[PDB]
Amino acid sequence: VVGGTEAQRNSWPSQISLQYRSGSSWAHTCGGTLIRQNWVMTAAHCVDRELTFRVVVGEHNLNQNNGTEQYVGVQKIVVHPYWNTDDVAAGYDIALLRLAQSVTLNSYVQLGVLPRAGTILANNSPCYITGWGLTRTNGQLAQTLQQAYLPTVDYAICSSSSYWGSTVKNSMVCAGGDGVRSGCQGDSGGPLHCLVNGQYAVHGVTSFVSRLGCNVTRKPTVFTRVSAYISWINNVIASN
Ligand SMILES: [Ca+2]
Repeated sequence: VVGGTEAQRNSWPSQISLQYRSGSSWAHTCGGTLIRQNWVMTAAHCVDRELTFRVVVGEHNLNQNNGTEQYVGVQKIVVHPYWNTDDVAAGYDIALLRLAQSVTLNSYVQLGVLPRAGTILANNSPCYITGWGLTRTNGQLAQTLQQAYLPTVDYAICSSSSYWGSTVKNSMVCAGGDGVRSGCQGDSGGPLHCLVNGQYAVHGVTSFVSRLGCNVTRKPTVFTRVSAYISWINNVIASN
């Protein structure tokens, strides 16, 4: 997250850290959202490689021990059937991970609330992006969870030539674009929390930013619109 601030230890309890085994150590690679005691929602392109993944909940400082973390393995990975590694602009960047064991809920670990299917936010709706991603284009990961105010930019505006144009589909959500704040590599798969009727709900899964940079004016961070996949998500958690 570029241009953000450190978040409160208990501000975003549904945020998780997806890490892969690097030799004999673990390295953070993406964010995600706990939607069930044993199910995590994240980005498909985050789990395209055949690596060994683990999920960390109750996490705040990636480098230190907060005394609130729970480490659990990933038993099964369910990528959306239409995902295409070579075409992130085609959409469908979403995946579900069944954890090896159910986690215990508390002040630091809670489930994220998903919006009703088909829900579309009005232009300039108040949302926040959170993550341990890069704090600068070509910089380094953050040590502590960061957050940044990132209002939405409706489809009509985001798909106009002055912004992302045709690269953006109606199955996506755009937020930010002020050239100062934005998501960055490492925030992918993480949530976009938006205030709706006095409650924060996860409306997006961080998907991509500009090849030319993370914080680029008129090039808002692009997210997978969660409300477009509610039926899919429910069918997976019920079957698998
Ligand atoms: Ca820690």
